[PDB]
Amino acid sequence: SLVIPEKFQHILRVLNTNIDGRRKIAFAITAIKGVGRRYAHVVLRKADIDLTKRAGELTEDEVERVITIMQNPRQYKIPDWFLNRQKDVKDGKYSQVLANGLDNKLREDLERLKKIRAHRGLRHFWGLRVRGQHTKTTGRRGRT
Amino acid sequence: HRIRITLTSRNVKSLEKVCADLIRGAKEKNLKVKGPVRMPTKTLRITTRKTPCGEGSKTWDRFQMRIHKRLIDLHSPSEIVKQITSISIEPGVEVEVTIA
Amino acid sequence: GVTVKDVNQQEFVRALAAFLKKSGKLKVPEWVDTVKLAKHKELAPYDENWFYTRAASTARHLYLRGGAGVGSMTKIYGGRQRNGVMPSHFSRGSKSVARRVLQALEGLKMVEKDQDGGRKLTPQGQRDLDRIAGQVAAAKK
Amino acid sequence: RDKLNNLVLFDKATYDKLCKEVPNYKLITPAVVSERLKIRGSLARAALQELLSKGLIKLVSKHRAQVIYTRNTKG
Amino acid sequence: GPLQSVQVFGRKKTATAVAHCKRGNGLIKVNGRPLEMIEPRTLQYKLLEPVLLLGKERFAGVDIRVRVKGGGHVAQIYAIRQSISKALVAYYQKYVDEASKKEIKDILIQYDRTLLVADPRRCESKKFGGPGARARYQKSYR
Amino acid sequence: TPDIKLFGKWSTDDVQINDISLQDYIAVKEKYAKYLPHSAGRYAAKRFRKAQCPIVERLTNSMMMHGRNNGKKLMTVRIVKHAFEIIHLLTGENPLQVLVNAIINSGPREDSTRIRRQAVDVSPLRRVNQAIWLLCTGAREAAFRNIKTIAECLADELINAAKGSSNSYAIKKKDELERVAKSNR
Amino acid sequence: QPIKLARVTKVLGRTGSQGQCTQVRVEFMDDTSRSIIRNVKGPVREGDVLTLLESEREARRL
Amino acid sequence: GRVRTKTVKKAARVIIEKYYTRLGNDFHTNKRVCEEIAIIPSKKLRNKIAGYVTHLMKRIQRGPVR
RNA sequence: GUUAAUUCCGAUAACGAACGAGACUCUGGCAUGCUAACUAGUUACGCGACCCCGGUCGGCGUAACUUCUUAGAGGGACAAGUGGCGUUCAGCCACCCGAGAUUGAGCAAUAACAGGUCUGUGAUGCCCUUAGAUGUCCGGGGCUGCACGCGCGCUACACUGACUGGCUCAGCGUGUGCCUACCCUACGCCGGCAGGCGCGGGUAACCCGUUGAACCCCAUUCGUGAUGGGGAUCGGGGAUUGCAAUUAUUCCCCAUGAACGAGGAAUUCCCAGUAAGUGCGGGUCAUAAGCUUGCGUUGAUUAAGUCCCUGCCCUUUGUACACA
Repeated sequence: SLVIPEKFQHILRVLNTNIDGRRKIAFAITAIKGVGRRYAHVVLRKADIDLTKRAGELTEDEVERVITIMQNPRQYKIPDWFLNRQKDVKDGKYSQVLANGLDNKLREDLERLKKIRAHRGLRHFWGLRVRGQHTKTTGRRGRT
Repeated sequence: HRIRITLTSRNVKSLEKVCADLIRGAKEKNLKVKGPVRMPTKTLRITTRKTPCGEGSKTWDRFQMRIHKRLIDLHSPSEIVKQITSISIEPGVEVEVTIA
Repeated sequence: GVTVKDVNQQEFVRALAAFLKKSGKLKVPEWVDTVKLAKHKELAPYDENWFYTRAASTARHLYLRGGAGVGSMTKIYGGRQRNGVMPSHFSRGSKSVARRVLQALEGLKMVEKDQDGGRKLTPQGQRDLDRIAGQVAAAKK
Repeated sequence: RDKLNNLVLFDKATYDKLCKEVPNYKLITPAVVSERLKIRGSLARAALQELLSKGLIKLVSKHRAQVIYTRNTKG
Repeated sequence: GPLQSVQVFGRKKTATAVAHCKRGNGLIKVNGRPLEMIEPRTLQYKLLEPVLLLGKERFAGVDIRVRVKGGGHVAQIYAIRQSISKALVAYYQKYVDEASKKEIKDILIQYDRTLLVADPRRCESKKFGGPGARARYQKSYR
Repeated sequence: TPDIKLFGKWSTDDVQINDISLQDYIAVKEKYAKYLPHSAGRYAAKRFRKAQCPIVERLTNSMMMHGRNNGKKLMTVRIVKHAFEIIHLLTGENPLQVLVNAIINSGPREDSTRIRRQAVDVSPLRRVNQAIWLLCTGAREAAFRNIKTIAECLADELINAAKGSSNSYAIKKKDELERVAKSNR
Repeated sequence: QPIKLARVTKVLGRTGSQGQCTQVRVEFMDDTSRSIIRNVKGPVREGDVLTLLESEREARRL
Repeated sequence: GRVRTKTVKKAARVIIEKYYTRLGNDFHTNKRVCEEIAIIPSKKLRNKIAGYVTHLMKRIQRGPVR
């Protein structure tokens, strides 16, 4: 309870990303890319998980119940609007992608934009503001 | 019989002189007169820059139109109303008479 | 006894939610556990039974004044939309989250639609409203 | 620069020296408890509710931003 | 019996609150709820100086109801502090002697003068060329 | 209670001012007792209307500084209210007296000024305001980026400034501002 | 050099470069006869007492 | 500065030398005495002239005026 | 001498005068005194709902009233009374009494800049083009472009706080268009939301609206961690207006989570509801506030002095300056 339980997990090596046991369960998932403060909270309610404990007390069998909701949201009826990748470019899959496929997914669409030679791709090539920002007064620090 | 007369005028004393004039005209015929209801005015705020160009210090206007409306209720048919309302009227006052 | 104006509204909201515990027939929507309560919110509430708490908080709003509609409930349950880098402005609440409460309050009879629209609280909804009001005033004495 | 490596859950020693010396201190608040015990403020706040139930500390003034606790009555 | 009804208005920066004295029992309520139960609860005893510094026995024969609108929170509490102190002043002036009314007034005179004479402080107009009524924008040289 | 008032629970009476120079510029007794450290205002209108304002209100009004806290007397009254039990549950005496003892021991006698600086004695009103001011900003800095809350920080220094153990921030600048004045005099 | 108390008996005028100090003719509550001149910062009325560290330093009259 | 201008002062000089019996001492009576016997376009000047008259009253019973 | 004042007193080869200041217009504030209100409310009667004779209800219809709503006529404040200073004149300070014993803004003199505006004009002298036009109109782009510097601004650097719930309060206003094809919104459904669909009200004290604003108050989580601070950059998806959004027009959801640990030289504004915090109206708007213009909430520290600096107004003085 208030004293330390048995079976300590300090770092949870989950999908080759460290998860601290010092933080709460509701926000230690956020260190994984592809899940933030919002998408981690709904997962604690898809499965019957109490969020009032720490990330060093929860048991090893049901943390497998947590991570199967990461890459497979639809069979646990997670709606499509929580997903970082809705209507994927190749296979059109409504899915959530977590910190390892996430940056794999990140480097097709950049040279997919480069090979089409679109304006959105070109601004990434010279590293300029693609969303339509003013570069006359801002954007100085990384560019010398 | 329940006739509404609307008294709108830009000048304060042009509206005030006619709002009491209809009281004097109607009390001679000695019928049921309601008092003039003073309802809150509308003022027209316009703030523009004084300089025709954009050069110089930033100064702003305060252009205003206060408009006043007075409502007086009469319990009479329209024969009495059509006689008095044509006497002593001035163009600063816009008069609207509603039979209903 | 006393009405709800003699009862503090801070602990009144879960006292009527406790009345909603013993009923347990509010036919709550499926998306209670996974929705964001407004566009100016960013995360989900910490309290799980927020639907049973807001519906209890909706009933005490309808007792003070009637004729309230969907837009009126979004206005009171709105708040500051912290726009981040932009200045913060007031924003309205979510529409369906208040639409389901008034639909939950008409499922089990606590509200009826007043003339010219709106939602007003039924006399029997006021009748048991005084019983939970008297149980708190007797508790504090 | 100075990183506060605070303690997340009570050791056997810390839970032992919470049951004895804390009911000797005249001022118990979760702000100083997390500072003095070298623990988190979540652990400091969670440590003070059961002492209220155990009858070792007394609440005199509670608030959303600050809660204050003292010793038991001297008599 | 006779209708000993006294209606006394209270004004503030924007909040206006009107008390309603009558010959009745010793209960005080504003907008249908008593003086004890008003959020913000930081200022509870500010509603009590008319009660504490004059006594509950002075309010035994008078019941008051206050209708409050306008302004903000602290304007409304400061409205209903001074609206209800003037309410008891006018009740004991019209129906009984002011010898009793002057000896409750001088208690309120020596404590705080806002209870009877309202503060004529109001927000003055904002002028052009500045974000506030007095402050101006940052003047840039060169 | 038309005869006596209680500041929440604290006594109107038995608060003593040690130094006789500041007894006219500390408003705590027999005319300036109020239930709250909040009032209507108007004491900033005249030059010398400032002296008769209650010192608990003056410390409250000097507290909501540094930007985001400006115009927040409703919450600084909450800070002041909780801070008095911390005094009563650390030392055990009247917090009004401990606040009074902190004003005298944090107020410099002489101070230097540009007229090569010449040391001139401060006003008894000037000694009150600077003593209030030095113990307030220290609570602002101690509560900044620290687990210890603002309510504790107010009660820490004025307890320390009452005894003058050179650990409050107000004591050190009071020593330094007179040490500088002691040099070039 | 004991701590002494000095009671203001009449004010003279504003002194200093910015008018930041008030030159005050000041009397002593320890003895009525002996009394000196000192410049005082801050707003000072009639009927208040000062706390001079030493009574041997006297301000000149401008 | 509450210094009376020449328009207020010169208007108050003619009233005293013409209406010595009509003028009183207190402010409010000769305020109304000067209301009928002077065409003053505004109430503010009516108080200012009568107020300056009252200040000249205290000079009259204490001796002559230049 | 006095004043905010060439404001007066008083002297006087100056006198009589004129503009300006003052005066004057609007607003604020005090009058249970006057007029009036069924597009504003209050008080009583009679019910209805609930609780144990009484209490509450923006629940319902009646008679009196303007205390709360409104705007009209008057009044009120004048250094008026007192104690002092002062030629005892001009006037000044303090006090009683009193809502005020200095509210704020408008207007504003002679002369001058070669200040800015010809891109506001069917204001225009003169110069230029005028049919392959420097004239009209259409398609696209751009004015936003980015090694850098500067100016006005918004958001943070957190625990006085971030988050999640509950509680509880405003006033300025505005709203269906001559051309004009385009209004503000109640209420009832669909969708998490952006938003989509139906019916009505309001040309406006009627409907929005009793403008259920932030702020504030109460109760959890976080625990000094670049942390649930912070939201820059950026990916994917969904909606509105428009003929058309890519150089992301905007809005909504998920995700990415940088600098920034209170800011050097130097510099800006302000003393009373003032600063500062915080939200709401209007402008530009088909789509639209980081700006600006007003309104409203919370609401102070300091000072009632000075020419030290920056400057301004008189008098004397000196000048080899007079585009000074």
